[PDB]
Amino acid sequence: VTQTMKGLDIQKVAGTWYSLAMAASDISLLDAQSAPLRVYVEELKPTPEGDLEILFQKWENGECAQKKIIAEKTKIPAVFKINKVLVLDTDYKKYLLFCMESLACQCLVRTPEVDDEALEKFDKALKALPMHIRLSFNPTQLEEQCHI
Ligand SMILES: CCCCCCCCCCCCCC(=O)O
Repeated sequence: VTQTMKGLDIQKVAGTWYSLAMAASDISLLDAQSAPLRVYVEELKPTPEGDLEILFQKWENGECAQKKIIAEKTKIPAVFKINKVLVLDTDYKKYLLFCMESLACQCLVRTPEVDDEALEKFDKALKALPMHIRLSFNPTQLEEQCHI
């Protein structure tokens, strides 16, 4: 992944996000509801120290579970450690593209709407990468727990 966000201001990614689209290098990372990188971002909470707390949902044991993880800052503002989280691109107010790296990337949006522009930038960021599965969700699914 050789696309990072230059001048990323991590405080400005705070708040609500929707996992509009997901993509992975291997089908088994996203194919099942219980697939390991099938994670639905809920909210980003950057810390004063510039770490990133992530609230998300994950289908485990036949149900939609509320989850919390801290991604720690690095010397690079656009790269965090959990496994690396890279921020590819964001305009803060509509969309944010990220990857975790075996590789999974998402298109996050601020609202439960299909943002064609953001999905274009997403597919273009992926053009390069060796993705073998891509999912996207409709507005109804975006307002349900675990996008059911
Ligand atoms: C721009 C920041 C968005 C990054 C969101 C990272 C998503 C968190 C990945 C969670 C790892 C899965 C853990 C698990 O449930 O086993």
